[PDB]
Amino acid sequence: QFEERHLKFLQQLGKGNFGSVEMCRYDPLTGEVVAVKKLQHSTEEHLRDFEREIEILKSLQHDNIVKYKGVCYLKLIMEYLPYGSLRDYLQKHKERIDHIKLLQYTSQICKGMEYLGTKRYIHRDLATRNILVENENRVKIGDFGLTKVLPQDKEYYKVKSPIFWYAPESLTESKFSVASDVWSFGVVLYELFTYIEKSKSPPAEFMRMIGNDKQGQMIVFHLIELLKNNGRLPRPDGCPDEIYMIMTECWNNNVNQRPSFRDLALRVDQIRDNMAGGS
Ligand SMILES: CCS(=O)(=O)N1CC(CC#N)(n2cc(-c3ncnc4[nH]ccc34)cn2)C1
Repeated sequence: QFEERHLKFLQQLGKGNFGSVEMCRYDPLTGEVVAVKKLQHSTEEHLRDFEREIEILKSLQHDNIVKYKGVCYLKLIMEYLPYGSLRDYLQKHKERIDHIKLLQYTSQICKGMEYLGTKRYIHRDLATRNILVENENRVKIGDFGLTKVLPQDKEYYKVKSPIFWYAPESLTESKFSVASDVWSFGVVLYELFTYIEKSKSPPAEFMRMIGNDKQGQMIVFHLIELLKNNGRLPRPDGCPDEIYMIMTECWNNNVNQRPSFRDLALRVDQIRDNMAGGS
């Protein structure tokens, strides 16, 4: 474990309404820099969920999943990835990030999700805000606060919300599955190829398609109707048609028709290889 007496707060990395992450120096004896996740508005339910999240991350060992380091007395300690979220990184470096590089990040996210599927985990929160950048060549899935373990007897989990990333059956039945993670991956791919431009973000695009007359519950209603009538996010400027087609396959209303992460990884890798080779 970690001795809090040797943890010095250096910078806030994220301050949510139910959790926060701090950059702290752990110097037990010049020491190391670590990322420290703590609970905000800690209720008995929230601490129970945080305990399970801790256990889920400790069980994960993958190049594209943020590294668990341990716990402190209750705080979650990991590594400090110094380039922050992919949102900040892509915004800052967009002029230098070509499509071959976007597909490198896409492939890495895909392989992390592939690995999560092996353990029958549903992430439920796949979005660029939850992808961290270690260096210019490696990103990692960085947060698992909504992740669920599928029950032994079902291939979905029902849960009582980032609605603009949600599959239709998550919006209607509160059902989450690998296939609804694939839907959200399609939205991540859209985020990447819009270079995280806020006026092109999923919430901005969907509200323009719906109408900004709506508020709260009615937004969800017209989003469901929109998706049921096959309204979809548009092809981002400059986005290759083959990549948009993958997005649209992830966004199939028919759950059975969405691709697997294994197949997504294979195709993304092939497209990137063809792009780099000039074929
Ligand atoms: C849900 C509220 S939050 O503030 O806890 N949340 C985690 C969050 C999203 C992700 N991943 N975040 C993580 C970091 C981060 N940066 C640098 N190294 C790191 N290691 C582990 C996390 C991490 C910064 N913001 C934002």
